[PDB]
Amino acid sequence: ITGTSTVGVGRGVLGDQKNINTTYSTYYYLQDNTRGNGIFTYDAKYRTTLPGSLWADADNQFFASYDAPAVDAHYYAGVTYDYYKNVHNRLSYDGNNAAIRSSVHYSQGYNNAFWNGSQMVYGDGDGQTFIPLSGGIDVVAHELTHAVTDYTAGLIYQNESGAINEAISDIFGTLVEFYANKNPDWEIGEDVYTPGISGDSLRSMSDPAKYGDPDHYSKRYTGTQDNGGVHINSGIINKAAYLISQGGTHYGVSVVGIGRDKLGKIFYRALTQYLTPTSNFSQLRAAAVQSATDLYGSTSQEVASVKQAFDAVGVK
Ligand SMILES: N[C@@H](CCCC[NH3+])C(=O)O
Ligand SMILES: [Ca+2]
Ligand SMILES: [Ca+2]
Ligand SMILES: [Ca+2]
Ligand SMILES: [Ca+2]
Ligand SMILES: [Zn+2]
Repeated sequence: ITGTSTVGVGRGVLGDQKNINTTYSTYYYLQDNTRGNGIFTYDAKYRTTLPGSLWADADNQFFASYDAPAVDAHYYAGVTYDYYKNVHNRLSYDGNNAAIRSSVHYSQGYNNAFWNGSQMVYGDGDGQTFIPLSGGIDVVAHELTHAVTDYTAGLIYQNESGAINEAISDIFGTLVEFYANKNPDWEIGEDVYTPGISGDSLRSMSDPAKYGDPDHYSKRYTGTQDNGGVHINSGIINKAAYLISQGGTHYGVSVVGIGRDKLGKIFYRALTQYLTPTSNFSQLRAAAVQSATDLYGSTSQEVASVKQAFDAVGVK
């Protein structure tokens, strides 16, 4: 809508207060004009039609329980936009300031979130497996990172290319979580998964095997479930990324950590300059090595650590 840019206040899924950029035209809409072509948040109203209605509020205060998923989808889309712009000089997911659209209250009891090729979509969860999924900054950033991938490497969502696609979303989801710097970790979805169980998550990057996922290429899944294991085999790449950043010894192979900022630079460059729709794990290794070489030099610690990490997870 056309209107006056303003600032509302609300509470997110976890009960935390935050300011949100809104637009006033009769109602206060969840439309943030301060970032690119805008960030727009919609109410799917428990239906599956998308996007639904641009979120309208009478008083610019978003403290109702029903408001909470919208507040977080809107706010965390803004944080993710800021990460890509400030850290990587990327303007929105297409690099041309495309409008970011999100819908909340998708379906009833829907235990997932996704990028549908055009926008973000968040279920409310069933209250036992998940609470509303936009409460997880890593979840929001994971899904928006699929949009970045769509416009860059375009990794096909099946088998090894698909597992790279997934790992890229977990990596940048996590780096956005660290950027915002509120309870950051190397776990995925911990803020919204299983409200009745403390200390668990959907996936772990530091120890993928904790949730049944492979941490070495020898343990890769080659069945047909989950588009050939895209959320399973992502563990192999997540583990490599974790090792590059944090270091460690894994199956007896030692990796010197280079930190999360350099991890982000290396993987962003690989994603945007070297990866292609059909890239496999071996080709990801080559892309990461080339990226680290460009940024830091062939004799650098950074290049050595990329090689060690991929060696540690059995990817040559
Ligand atoms: N995003 C993961 C799991 C999230 C919710 C599981 N019910 C997947 O789609 O496989
Ligand atoms: Ca209100
Ligand atoms: Ca966290
Ligand atoms: Ca996390
Ligand atoms: Ca939990
Ligand atoms: Zn994903």
